[PDB]
Amino acid sequence: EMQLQQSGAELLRPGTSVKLSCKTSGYIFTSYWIHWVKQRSGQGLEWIARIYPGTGSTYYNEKFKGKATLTADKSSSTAYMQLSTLKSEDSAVYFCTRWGFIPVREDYVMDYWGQGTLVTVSSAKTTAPSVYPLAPVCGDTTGSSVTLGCLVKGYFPEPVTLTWNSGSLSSGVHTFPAVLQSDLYTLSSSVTVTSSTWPSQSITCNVAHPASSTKVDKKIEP
Amino acid sequence: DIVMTQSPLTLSVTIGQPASISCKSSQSLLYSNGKTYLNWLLQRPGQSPKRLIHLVSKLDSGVPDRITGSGSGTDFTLKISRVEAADLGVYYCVQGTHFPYTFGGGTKLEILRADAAPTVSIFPPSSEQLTSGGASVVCFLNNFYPKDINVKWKIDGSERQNGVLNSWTDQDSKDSTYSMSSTLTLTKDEYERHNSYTCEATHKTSTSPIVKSFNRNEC
Ligand SMILES: C[C@H](NC(=O)CCCP(=O)(O)Oc1ccc([N+](=O)[O-])cc1)C(=O)O
Ligand SMILES: [Zn+2]
Ligand SMILES: [Zn+2]
Ligand SMILES: [Zn+2]
Ligand SMILES: [Zn+2]
Ligand SMILES: [Zn+2]
Ligand SMILES: [Zn+2]
Ligand SMILES: [Zn+2]
Repeated sequence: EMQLQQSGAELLRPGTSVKLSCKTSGYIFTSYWIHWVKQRSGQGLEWIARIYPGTGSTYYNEKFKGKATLTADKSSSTAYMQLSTLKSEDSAVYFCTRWGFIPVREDYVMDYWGQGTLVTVSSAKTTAPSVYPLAPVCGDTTGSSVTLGCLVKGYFPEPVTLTWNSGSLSSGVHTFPAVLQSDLYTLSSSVTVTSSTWPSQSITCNVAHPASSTKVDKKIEP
Repeated sequence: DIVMTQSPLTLSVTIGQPASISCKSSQSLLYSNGKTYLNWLLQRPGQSPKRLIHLVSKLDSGVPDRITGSGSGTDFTLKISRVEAADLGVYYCVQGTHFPYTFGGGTKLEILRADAAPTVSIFPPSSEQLTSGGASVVCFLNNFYPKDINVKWKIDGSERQNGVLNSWTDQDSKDSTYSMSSTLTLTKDEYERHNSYTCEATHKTSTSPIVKSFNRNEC
């Protein structure tokens, strides 16, 4: 089972640099080209560069010479991409991929991708979120089924992790993408259950904000 | 660099119908060895991109043959014979014939389903938040279709445009509907000065506005 695991989200100060890692397993690392791709604001892909771990040979897209430097450690089967002197345009999601084109066969083998590493270039301060439970009053939807909510506000930077009943309750859940306003993000999630379940058995919102080591549980009381 | 132009930007198709996406290049993609390096990738919501097709028409391993690709020179087409729910996502054509490799801007495929009315829930500020001096009123408008919807907040009859924060989910791969959250934030002081809080929505499924509200008082 071929896998590529990338490092976590990075908050970088303007003018500084970061080193992203792409750890592989399941195939011979030295025999295939690893490519890095950039993704800005949803749909908008750009090819950065490629490296062949076996020899250290690299090819760069002109736009990124001096911006990106690719390396590969054969002993740990890890590919790295260093980004230097970060600015506005560098905030994006970066993917590494064992693309699969075999130059000698003029054909392809399956492509495998990492999960992506989000880089945020900002000088705004890290802020822990406030988690607020949302119990119905008119958001009861009458009998049959009732929807509860959880409001996570005033945090920076992304991401935040929100689960219900520690992952147990996953159906009838809608988690909305965070929206930035005044240097702080706001996120919310709703869960729809039947009148028989709540309030009878408890529903709890779990929130984690790694950047600030915040982990908080909020039970939705009537 | 080679410019790749995809059309349409978005396409709405019902399950069982065919779909086709077009990709045009500013230079011929015929490489000097006679091969045409044009690939098609699919990026499903929240997932990494995946190659569907290589060399214009060759399907990658594990890709359903309901998907086909054709074209030559500067014009290429991806066709899906019968759309299924799992085809939801953004499709991209990417050329590798000319250095550097370049991508098309993407085509979002959305599954057209029957009109669905939003289920609306409204929530007053929690005690916790009020204690801190803030007050957010939240309105969830769940499982509706089409995505086109307009929400307005009204406090005691007059529209409130400031302090509103909206967010939409992408199309759900289970029922093909959309959901949206709308949060109005005020100070605790101002919250306690008004009575009625209304979340009002305009949607194709109703000739009159869809309303949800509450009156804050005491007891
Ligand atoms: C530019 C030039 N051409 C070739 O050798 C053929 C490369 C074809 P490809 O499908 O691997 O290109 C791509 C590789 C990677 C991506 N990607 O999206 O990662 C896209 C296309 C060269 O290297 O001399
Ligand atoms: Zn092939
Ligand atoms: Zn060329
Ligand atoms: Zn040439
Ligand atoms: Zn008034
Ligand atoms: Zn008045
Ligand atoms: Zn008033
Ligand atoms: Zn009044």
